[PDB]
Amino acid sequence: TNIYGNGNNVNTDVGANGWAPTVSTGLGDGPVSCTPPTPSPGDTEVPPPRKPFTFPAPPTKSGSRFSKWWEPAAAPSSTANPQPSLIALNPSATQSGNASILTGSTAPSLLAYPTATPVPLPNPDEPSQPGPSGDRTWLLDTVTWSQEFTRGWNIAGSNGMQWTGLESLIFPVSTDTNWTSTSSPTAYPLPFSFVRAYPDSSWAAMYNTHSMWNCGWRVQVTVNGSQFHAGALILYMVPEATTHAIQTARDNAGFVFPYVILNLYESNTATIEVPYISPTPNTSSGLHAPWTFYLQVLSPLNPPPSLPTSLSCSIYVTPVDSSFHGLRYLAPQ
Amino acid sequence: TLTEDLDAPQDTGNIENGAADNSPQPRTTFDYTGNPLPPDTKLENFFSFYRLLPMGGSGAPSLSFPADEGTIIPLDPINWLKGADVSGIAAMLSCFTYIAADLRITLRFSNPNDNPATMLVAFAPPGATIPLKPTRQMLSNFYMAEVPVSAATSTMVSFSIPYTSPLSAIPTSYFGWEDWSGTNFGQLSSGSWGNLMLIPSLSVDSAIPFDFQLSCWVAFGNFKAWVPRPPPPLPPLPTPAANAERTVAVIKQ
Amino acid sequence: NNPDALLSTTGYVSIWVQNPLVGPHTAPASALVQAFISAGESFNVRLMQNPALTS
Repeated sequence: TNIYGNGNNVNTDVGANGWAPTVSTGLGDGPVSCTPPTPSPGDTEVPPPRKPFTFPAPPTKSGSRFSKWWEPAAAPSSTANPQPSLIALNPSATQSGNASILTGSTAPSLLAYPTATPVPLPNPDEPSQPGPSGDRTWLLDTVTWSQEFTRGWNIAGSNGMQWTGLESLIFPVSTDTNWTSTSSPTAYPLPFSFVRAYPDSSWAAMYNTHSMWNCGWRVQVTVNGSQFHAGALILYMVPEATTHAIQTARDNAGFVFPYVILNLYESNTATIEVPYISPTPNTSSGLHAPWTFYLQVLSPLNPPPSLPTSLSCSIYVTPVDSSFHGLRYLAPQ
Repeated sequence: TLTEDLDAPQDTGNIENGAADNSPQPRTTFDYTGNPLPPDTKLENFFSFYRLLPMGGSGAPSLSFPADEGTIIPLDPINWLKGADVSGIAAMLSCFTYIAADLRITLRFSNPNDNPATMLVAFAPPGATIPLKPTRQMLSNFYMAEVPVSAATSTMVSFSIPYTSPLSAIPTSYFGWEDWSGTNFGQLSSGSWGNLMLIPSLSVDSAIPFDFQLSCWVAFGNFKAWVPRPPPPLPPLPTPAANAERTVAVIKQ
Repeated sequence: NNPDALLSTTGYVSIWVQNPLVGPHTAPASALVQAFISAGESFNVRLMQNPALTS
C-alpha cells in the first residue's frame, strides 16, 4: 500500500499529498496540487508585532541557478471568577506609545486573533518604521449617542463614510462628496478615515509618500453613564467587505466577527486588538482599506427620567507596529 | 454528584469579552461527557464534494452561448456572490473572506441539434489576456482539451486546476479599487483561477446554427479558509397562529 | 522678568473635559476637582538667589 488511500477518512481525493512520483504517471492520473515556495529571504515581516526585520537568506550572493551558455564553467470568561458590576472598584489601565487610558469598574479587553508567524517579503528593502508619533492613541470624532436609535442603528461621528459611500466611493478617495450628506455617517473604514483629520501626524505624513503600508490596529471606545443608565453597544471591527454583503438591516448573526459588547450595566470601556488581515504581505496605499469599525446598539438606552436623554462618547484608534516599504513623490491619497 | 449540595458552584459568568465560554456546567446528578467528532465537519472533507455554481453575473443555473462564439466563464469568487442565491455553493463561500484551493471543475453541455460536435476548452492562467475574438490557433497555446459531445446530448468532462494566484489568498470580498487610475471598484480581476474560454466547432456546418446550453459543478480540494464572516440569512418559517409555540419561539409576552 | 524665554519654561499642562458628568437627579449639581503639585523623585536645584518673586 504505497501512495494509496489518499485523503483518508473520506471517499474522495483531498489532495493530502502535494506531490508523489506516482501521481501523473503515464499509467494513472490523480488531481494535481501545490507546495510552498520559500522565496528564500527578505526582511521577514508579515503580522505585527512579531516581525523581526532580519533577513534569514544570505544577502548579496545573487547566485542564480541555470548555467548560461556563454560561460565556460561557473558555480477568558471562565465562571471561576465573575467580573463585578460597575459599583465595585477593580482598577485597570491600557497604555500605548505615550498616551494612556485609565479606567474603573470592569473593562472588557480582548485580542481578536492570535498573531500569525512571519513570512519572507517579496521585495528587497528596509522598512522605515516610526516610534510615536504614529503610535500612542489618536482620538477620532466624539460621537453623540441618542435615545431614539433602535436596534442596530450604526452610530458614528463626523469622520465616518456615509452608507452610499460604502458603494461607488469614486476617485480619488476623499472627494468630500461622499462624506457630506443628510444623515451620516454609518461607519469609518479604518485606514481611510484615520488619515483624514490627522494629516499632521507622522503616520499621516507617511502612508502618503511610502506606498505599501503595514499596521495592526486597536480600537477603543469609552462611555461612562451614571449608575442608573441602562444600555449596550457592540464594536464589530468588520474585515473588508461592502456593508451590503457584510450586513443588511439584520445584524442577527453578526457576532462571528470580534465584538466585545460594551454593556453599560457593568462596563465603561471596551478595546479590541486586531492583527491585520489582507492578501499579499502589504496593502497598497491610497486604496484597499482592510478593516472597518462599526459601532451598534443592542438595546436602546432609556435614561433615568427627569435627566437628559442624550449621552456622549468617544472613539480612540491607534496603529500597532507600523511599517512601510518603498518611496515616491507625495500622493494626496 | 452527591445529589443535594449546599455549596455547589454558580453558573454566572461574563459574555462581554469576545471569547464565549461554552463548557457545560457541573450540575448535580448529571454526568456530562464529551463526544467524538464525526468527520463531516472538517472543511477539506466538506468542500471536496461537487456542487452547482451559479453561472455568469446572474441568471443561474445554466448558460447558453450561441455557436461559433466562445464564452469566457469567469472564475472570480467575487463574481459568483453577485446575484448569489441564499442556498448553494454561491452563498457558502460567503462565510470566509479568503480561500485557497485547487479548483476542480466538471462541466457538462447538451447540444439540442443532432450532430456530433467538439468543444475546445482552454484555461488562461491569471492574469492572461483573453483574445477579444478567439481563433483556434490563438486559443490553443494556453492549455487544451477536446471534448467530444454526444449527438443526442449530455456529454461531461472534468478538470483539475492547481492554485495559480499570486495573491496567496483570493478574497471573496474586497473593499478598495483595482486600477490605480481607473474605477473597477469592489473587485479584483487578477485574483481567481484563470478563465475557461471554449470555442464550439461543427464539421457539417449546417444552417440553423442554434445555441449550446451548459452548466458546471465545482468542488475545491485541499481547502483552506483564513477568516470567518457571518453566514447568509435563511428565510424563517411562517407562523401557523392556530397553535403557536409548537415551533417558532414566542416572545414579548 | 522674561517668562516666555528659552530654558525658562517647559510645555503647558491642561485639563480637558471628555465625557461630561452624569448622575441621578438626587446627586449634587457640581463637583470640584483640586490639583496638587509636589516635586517627584529626581527633582534637584542649585545656585542660591534671593526669592525671585518680589524682585
